[PDB]
Amino acid sequence: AEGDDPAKAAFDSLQASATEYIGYAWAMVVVIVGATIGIKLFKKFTSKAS
Amino acid sequence: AEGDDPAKAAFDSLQASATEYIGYAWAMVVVIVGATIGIKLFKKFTSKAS
Amino acid sequence: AEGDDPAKAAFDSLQASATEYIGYAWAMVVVIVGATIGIKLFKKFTSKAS
Amino acid sequence: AEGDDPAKAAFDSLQASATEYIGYAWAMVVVIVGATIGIKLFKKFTSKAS
Amino acid sequence: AEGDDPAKAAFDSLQASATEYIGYAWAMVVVIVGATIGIKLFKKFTSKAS
Amino acid sequence: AEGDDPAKAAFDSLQASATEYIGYAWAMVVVIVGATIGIKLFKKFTSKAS
Amino acid sequence: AEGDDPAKAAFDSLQASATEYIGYAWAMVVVIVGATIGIKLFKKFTSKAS
Amino acid sequence: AEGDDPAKAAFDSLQASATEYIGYAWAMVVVIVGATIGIKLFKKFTSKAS
Amino acid sequence: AEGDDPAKAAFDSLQASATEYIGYAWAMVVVIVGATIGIKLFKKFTSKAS
Amino acid sequence: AEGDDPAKAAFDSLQASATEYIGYAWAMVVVIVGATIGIKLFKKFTSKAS
Amino acid sequence: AEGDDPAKAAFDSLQASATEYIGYAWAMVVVIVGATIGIKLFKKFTSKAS
Amino acid sequence: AEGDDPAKAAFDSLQASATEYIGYAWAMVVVIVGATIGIKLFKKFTSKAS
Amino acid sequence: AEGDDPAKAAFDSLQASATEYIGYAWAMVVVIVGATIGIKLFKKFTSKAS
Amino acid sequence: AEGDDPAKAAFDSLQASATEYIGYAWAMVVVIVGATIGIKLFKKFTSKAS
Amino acid sequence: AEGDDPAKAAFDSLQASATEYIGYAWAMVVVIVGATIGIKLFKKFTSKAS
Repeated sequence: AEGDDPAKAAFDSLQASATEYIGYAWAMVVVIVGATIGIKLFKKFTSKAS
Repeated sequence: AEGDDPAKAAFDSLQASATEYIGYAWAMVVVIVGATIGIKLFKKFTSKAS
Repeated sequence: AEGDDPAKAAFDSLQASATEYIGYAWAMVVVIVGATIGIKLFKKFTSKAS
Repeated sequence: AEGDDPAKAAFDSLQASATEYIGYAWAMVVVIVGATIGIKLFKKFTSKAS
Repeated sequence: AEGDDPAKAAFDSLQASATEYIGYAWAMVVVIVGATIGIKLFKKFTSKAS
Repeated sequence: AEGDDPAKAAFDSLQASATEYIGYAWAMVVVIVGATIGIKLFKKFTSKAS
Repeated sequence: AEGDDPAKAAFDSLQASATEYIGYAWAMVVVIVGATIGIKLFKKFTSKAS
Repeated sequence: AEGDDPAKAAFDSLQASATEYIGYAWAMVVVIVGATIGIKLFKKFTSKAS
Repeated sequence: AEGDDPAKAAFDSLQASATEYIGYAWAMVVVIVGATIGIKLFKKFTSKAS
Repeated sequence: AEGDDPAKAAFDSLQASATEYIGYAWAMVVVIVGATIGIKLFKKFTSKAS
Repeated sequence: AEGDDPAKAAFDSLQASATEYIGYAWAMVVVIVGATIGIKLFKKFTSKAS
Repeated sequence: AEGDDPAKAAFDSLQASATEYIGYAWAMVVVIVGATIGIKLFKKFTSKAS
Repeated sequence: AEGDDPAKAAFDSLQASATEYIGYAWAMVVVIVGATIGIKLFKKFTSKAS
Repeated sequence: AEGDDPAKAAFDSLQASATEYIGYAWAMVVVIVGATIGIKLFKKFTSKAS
Repeated sequence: AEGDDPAKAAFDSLQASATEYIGYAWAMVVVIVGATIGIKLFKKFTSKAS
């Protein structure tokens, strides 16, 4: 009871932190995927010309 | 008999505590996996564009 | 003979007690392992997405 | 014998749980694959036009 | 001789028990692997569409 | 009776002390585990990029 | 009481130290992950060319 | 001389007994390892599917 | 010598078992690959029509 | 000198035994790897068809 | 304090080293990617001819 | 009082000595860990190539 | 003081030895990684052909 | 010094062995890649006909 | 003086003996590690095929 309470809260904190890192992962991939959509679009143009 | 009873109960308490920590583990991984599903989804979009 | 009989019985009692504690160990690990099976399952899902 | 019986049952429970998670994995992939079939179909149309 | 005989038998019992737990491990993995074969199959379909 | 009472109390004190040290152990591991969650998160990002 | 106080403080010191080492771990992985993001980016370019 | 002879033989007996227990250890681990080879094999199949 | 002989044989048995599982892996992949050859053949027909 | 000689030889024996077990490990992995080469070959065929 | 200082510096050194290895990774991939850009360019020419 | 003073000082000396040995432990591990960082880096390169 | 000096030097020797073994680890991995770079290069060629 | 010398040599031997296995890996991949070049060549012919 | 001299020499002898046993430990591990390098090499081949 008493010992594990501070630990439980510590875990809540760690989990939230984990959520922040995760948000950043989502954004990073946002950039990578933005890149893939645009470049793939250039190839699309190549096709229109062809 | 008499000596081990308080010990048995103490063990019940410890086991329940263990159950709490375990619930938190399940949630943490819930976040991590949520992250993996979404990011993997971004890659999926890359494929659609390709 | 006579002296060691009460002792033999006392030992039987202690052994049974030991059996109780042992049952609790089995259960505790039941929870820990349940946790490992489920979380490992989340990772499994990550793989399916990947 | 006696000690391992509760453990055996606990394991049966854990295995069934595992089966539930697994059903969910199958469904998740059902959605992902549904997505791949439809999008790939759009590309198919591109071909018909070409 | 005399002392170690009950011990030898006890060990035989423990070993058999161990065999039961082991059978359950084999089954658990049966489910996990069944899952992997089916999901991997969904991905296979994605490929056929592609 | 009379002799063991001061001893019983002394033991209560020692046990409480033990509880303090234990709280500190919980915290220490809080830091170590926080570290493991974050670093493991970095690896997670590596995967998203991959 | 009296004996465990110097010990409690010593433990506080050790925990803080542990926090320093941990900061360094975070940075090290910062470099490793930076590396993974950039190299994975090179592969990305390979794809654009392909 | 005379006193230690019965003791020497007793020791020979004990050593042989020890050899029996040891044979059982070898077998137990035979089962555990058999389990590890088969389960690891299931994972291998997962890979073939992947 | 004497102790390791039963172990050596046990290992021979385990290895053979491993060979069985392996045969099954080969077959499973036989089905998967049969599938890939036929479906890829359908695409081939699409090409003939095109 | 005198006491450790029988021990030295015993150790030589144990080391050789260890060498036998090791040979078996090499073979086991021979089978596992044979499996991986062949199955990976099936995938290779899938590629040729694709 | 005193003990962990030499350790902290040692860690700084190790981290820098890690940075060197990392620079080399970046270069290696520079060559691999240069290769992919040029070869992919040859394929591009094939297309122009087609 | 009088008897324990030389003893107290002797203990101070022993503690300092202990501190020296400890510094060496920190360094030893510095080398081992340096090794792990570099080798793990080689594996990292393997990944970049892959 | 006097007793721990020979010990300190012995430790210096052991640490240096450790450094030698470590150099060998670095080289071993040099070979393994050389292998990975070349083989991965073969796969690269497969891609150029494809 | 004296103890680690036989060990150093043993390590040299192991490293060389490792080099042999590695040569075989290079060859294996030689066959696989030869296969990919030829088959990819067949596809090339398909193109010439088309 | 006089009594401890035979004892000092006896200790020298024991220490040397200890050195022999130690050499054997180094060799044993030589075999175990040789095994690990080769088997790990087989896995490496699996990767090349993959």
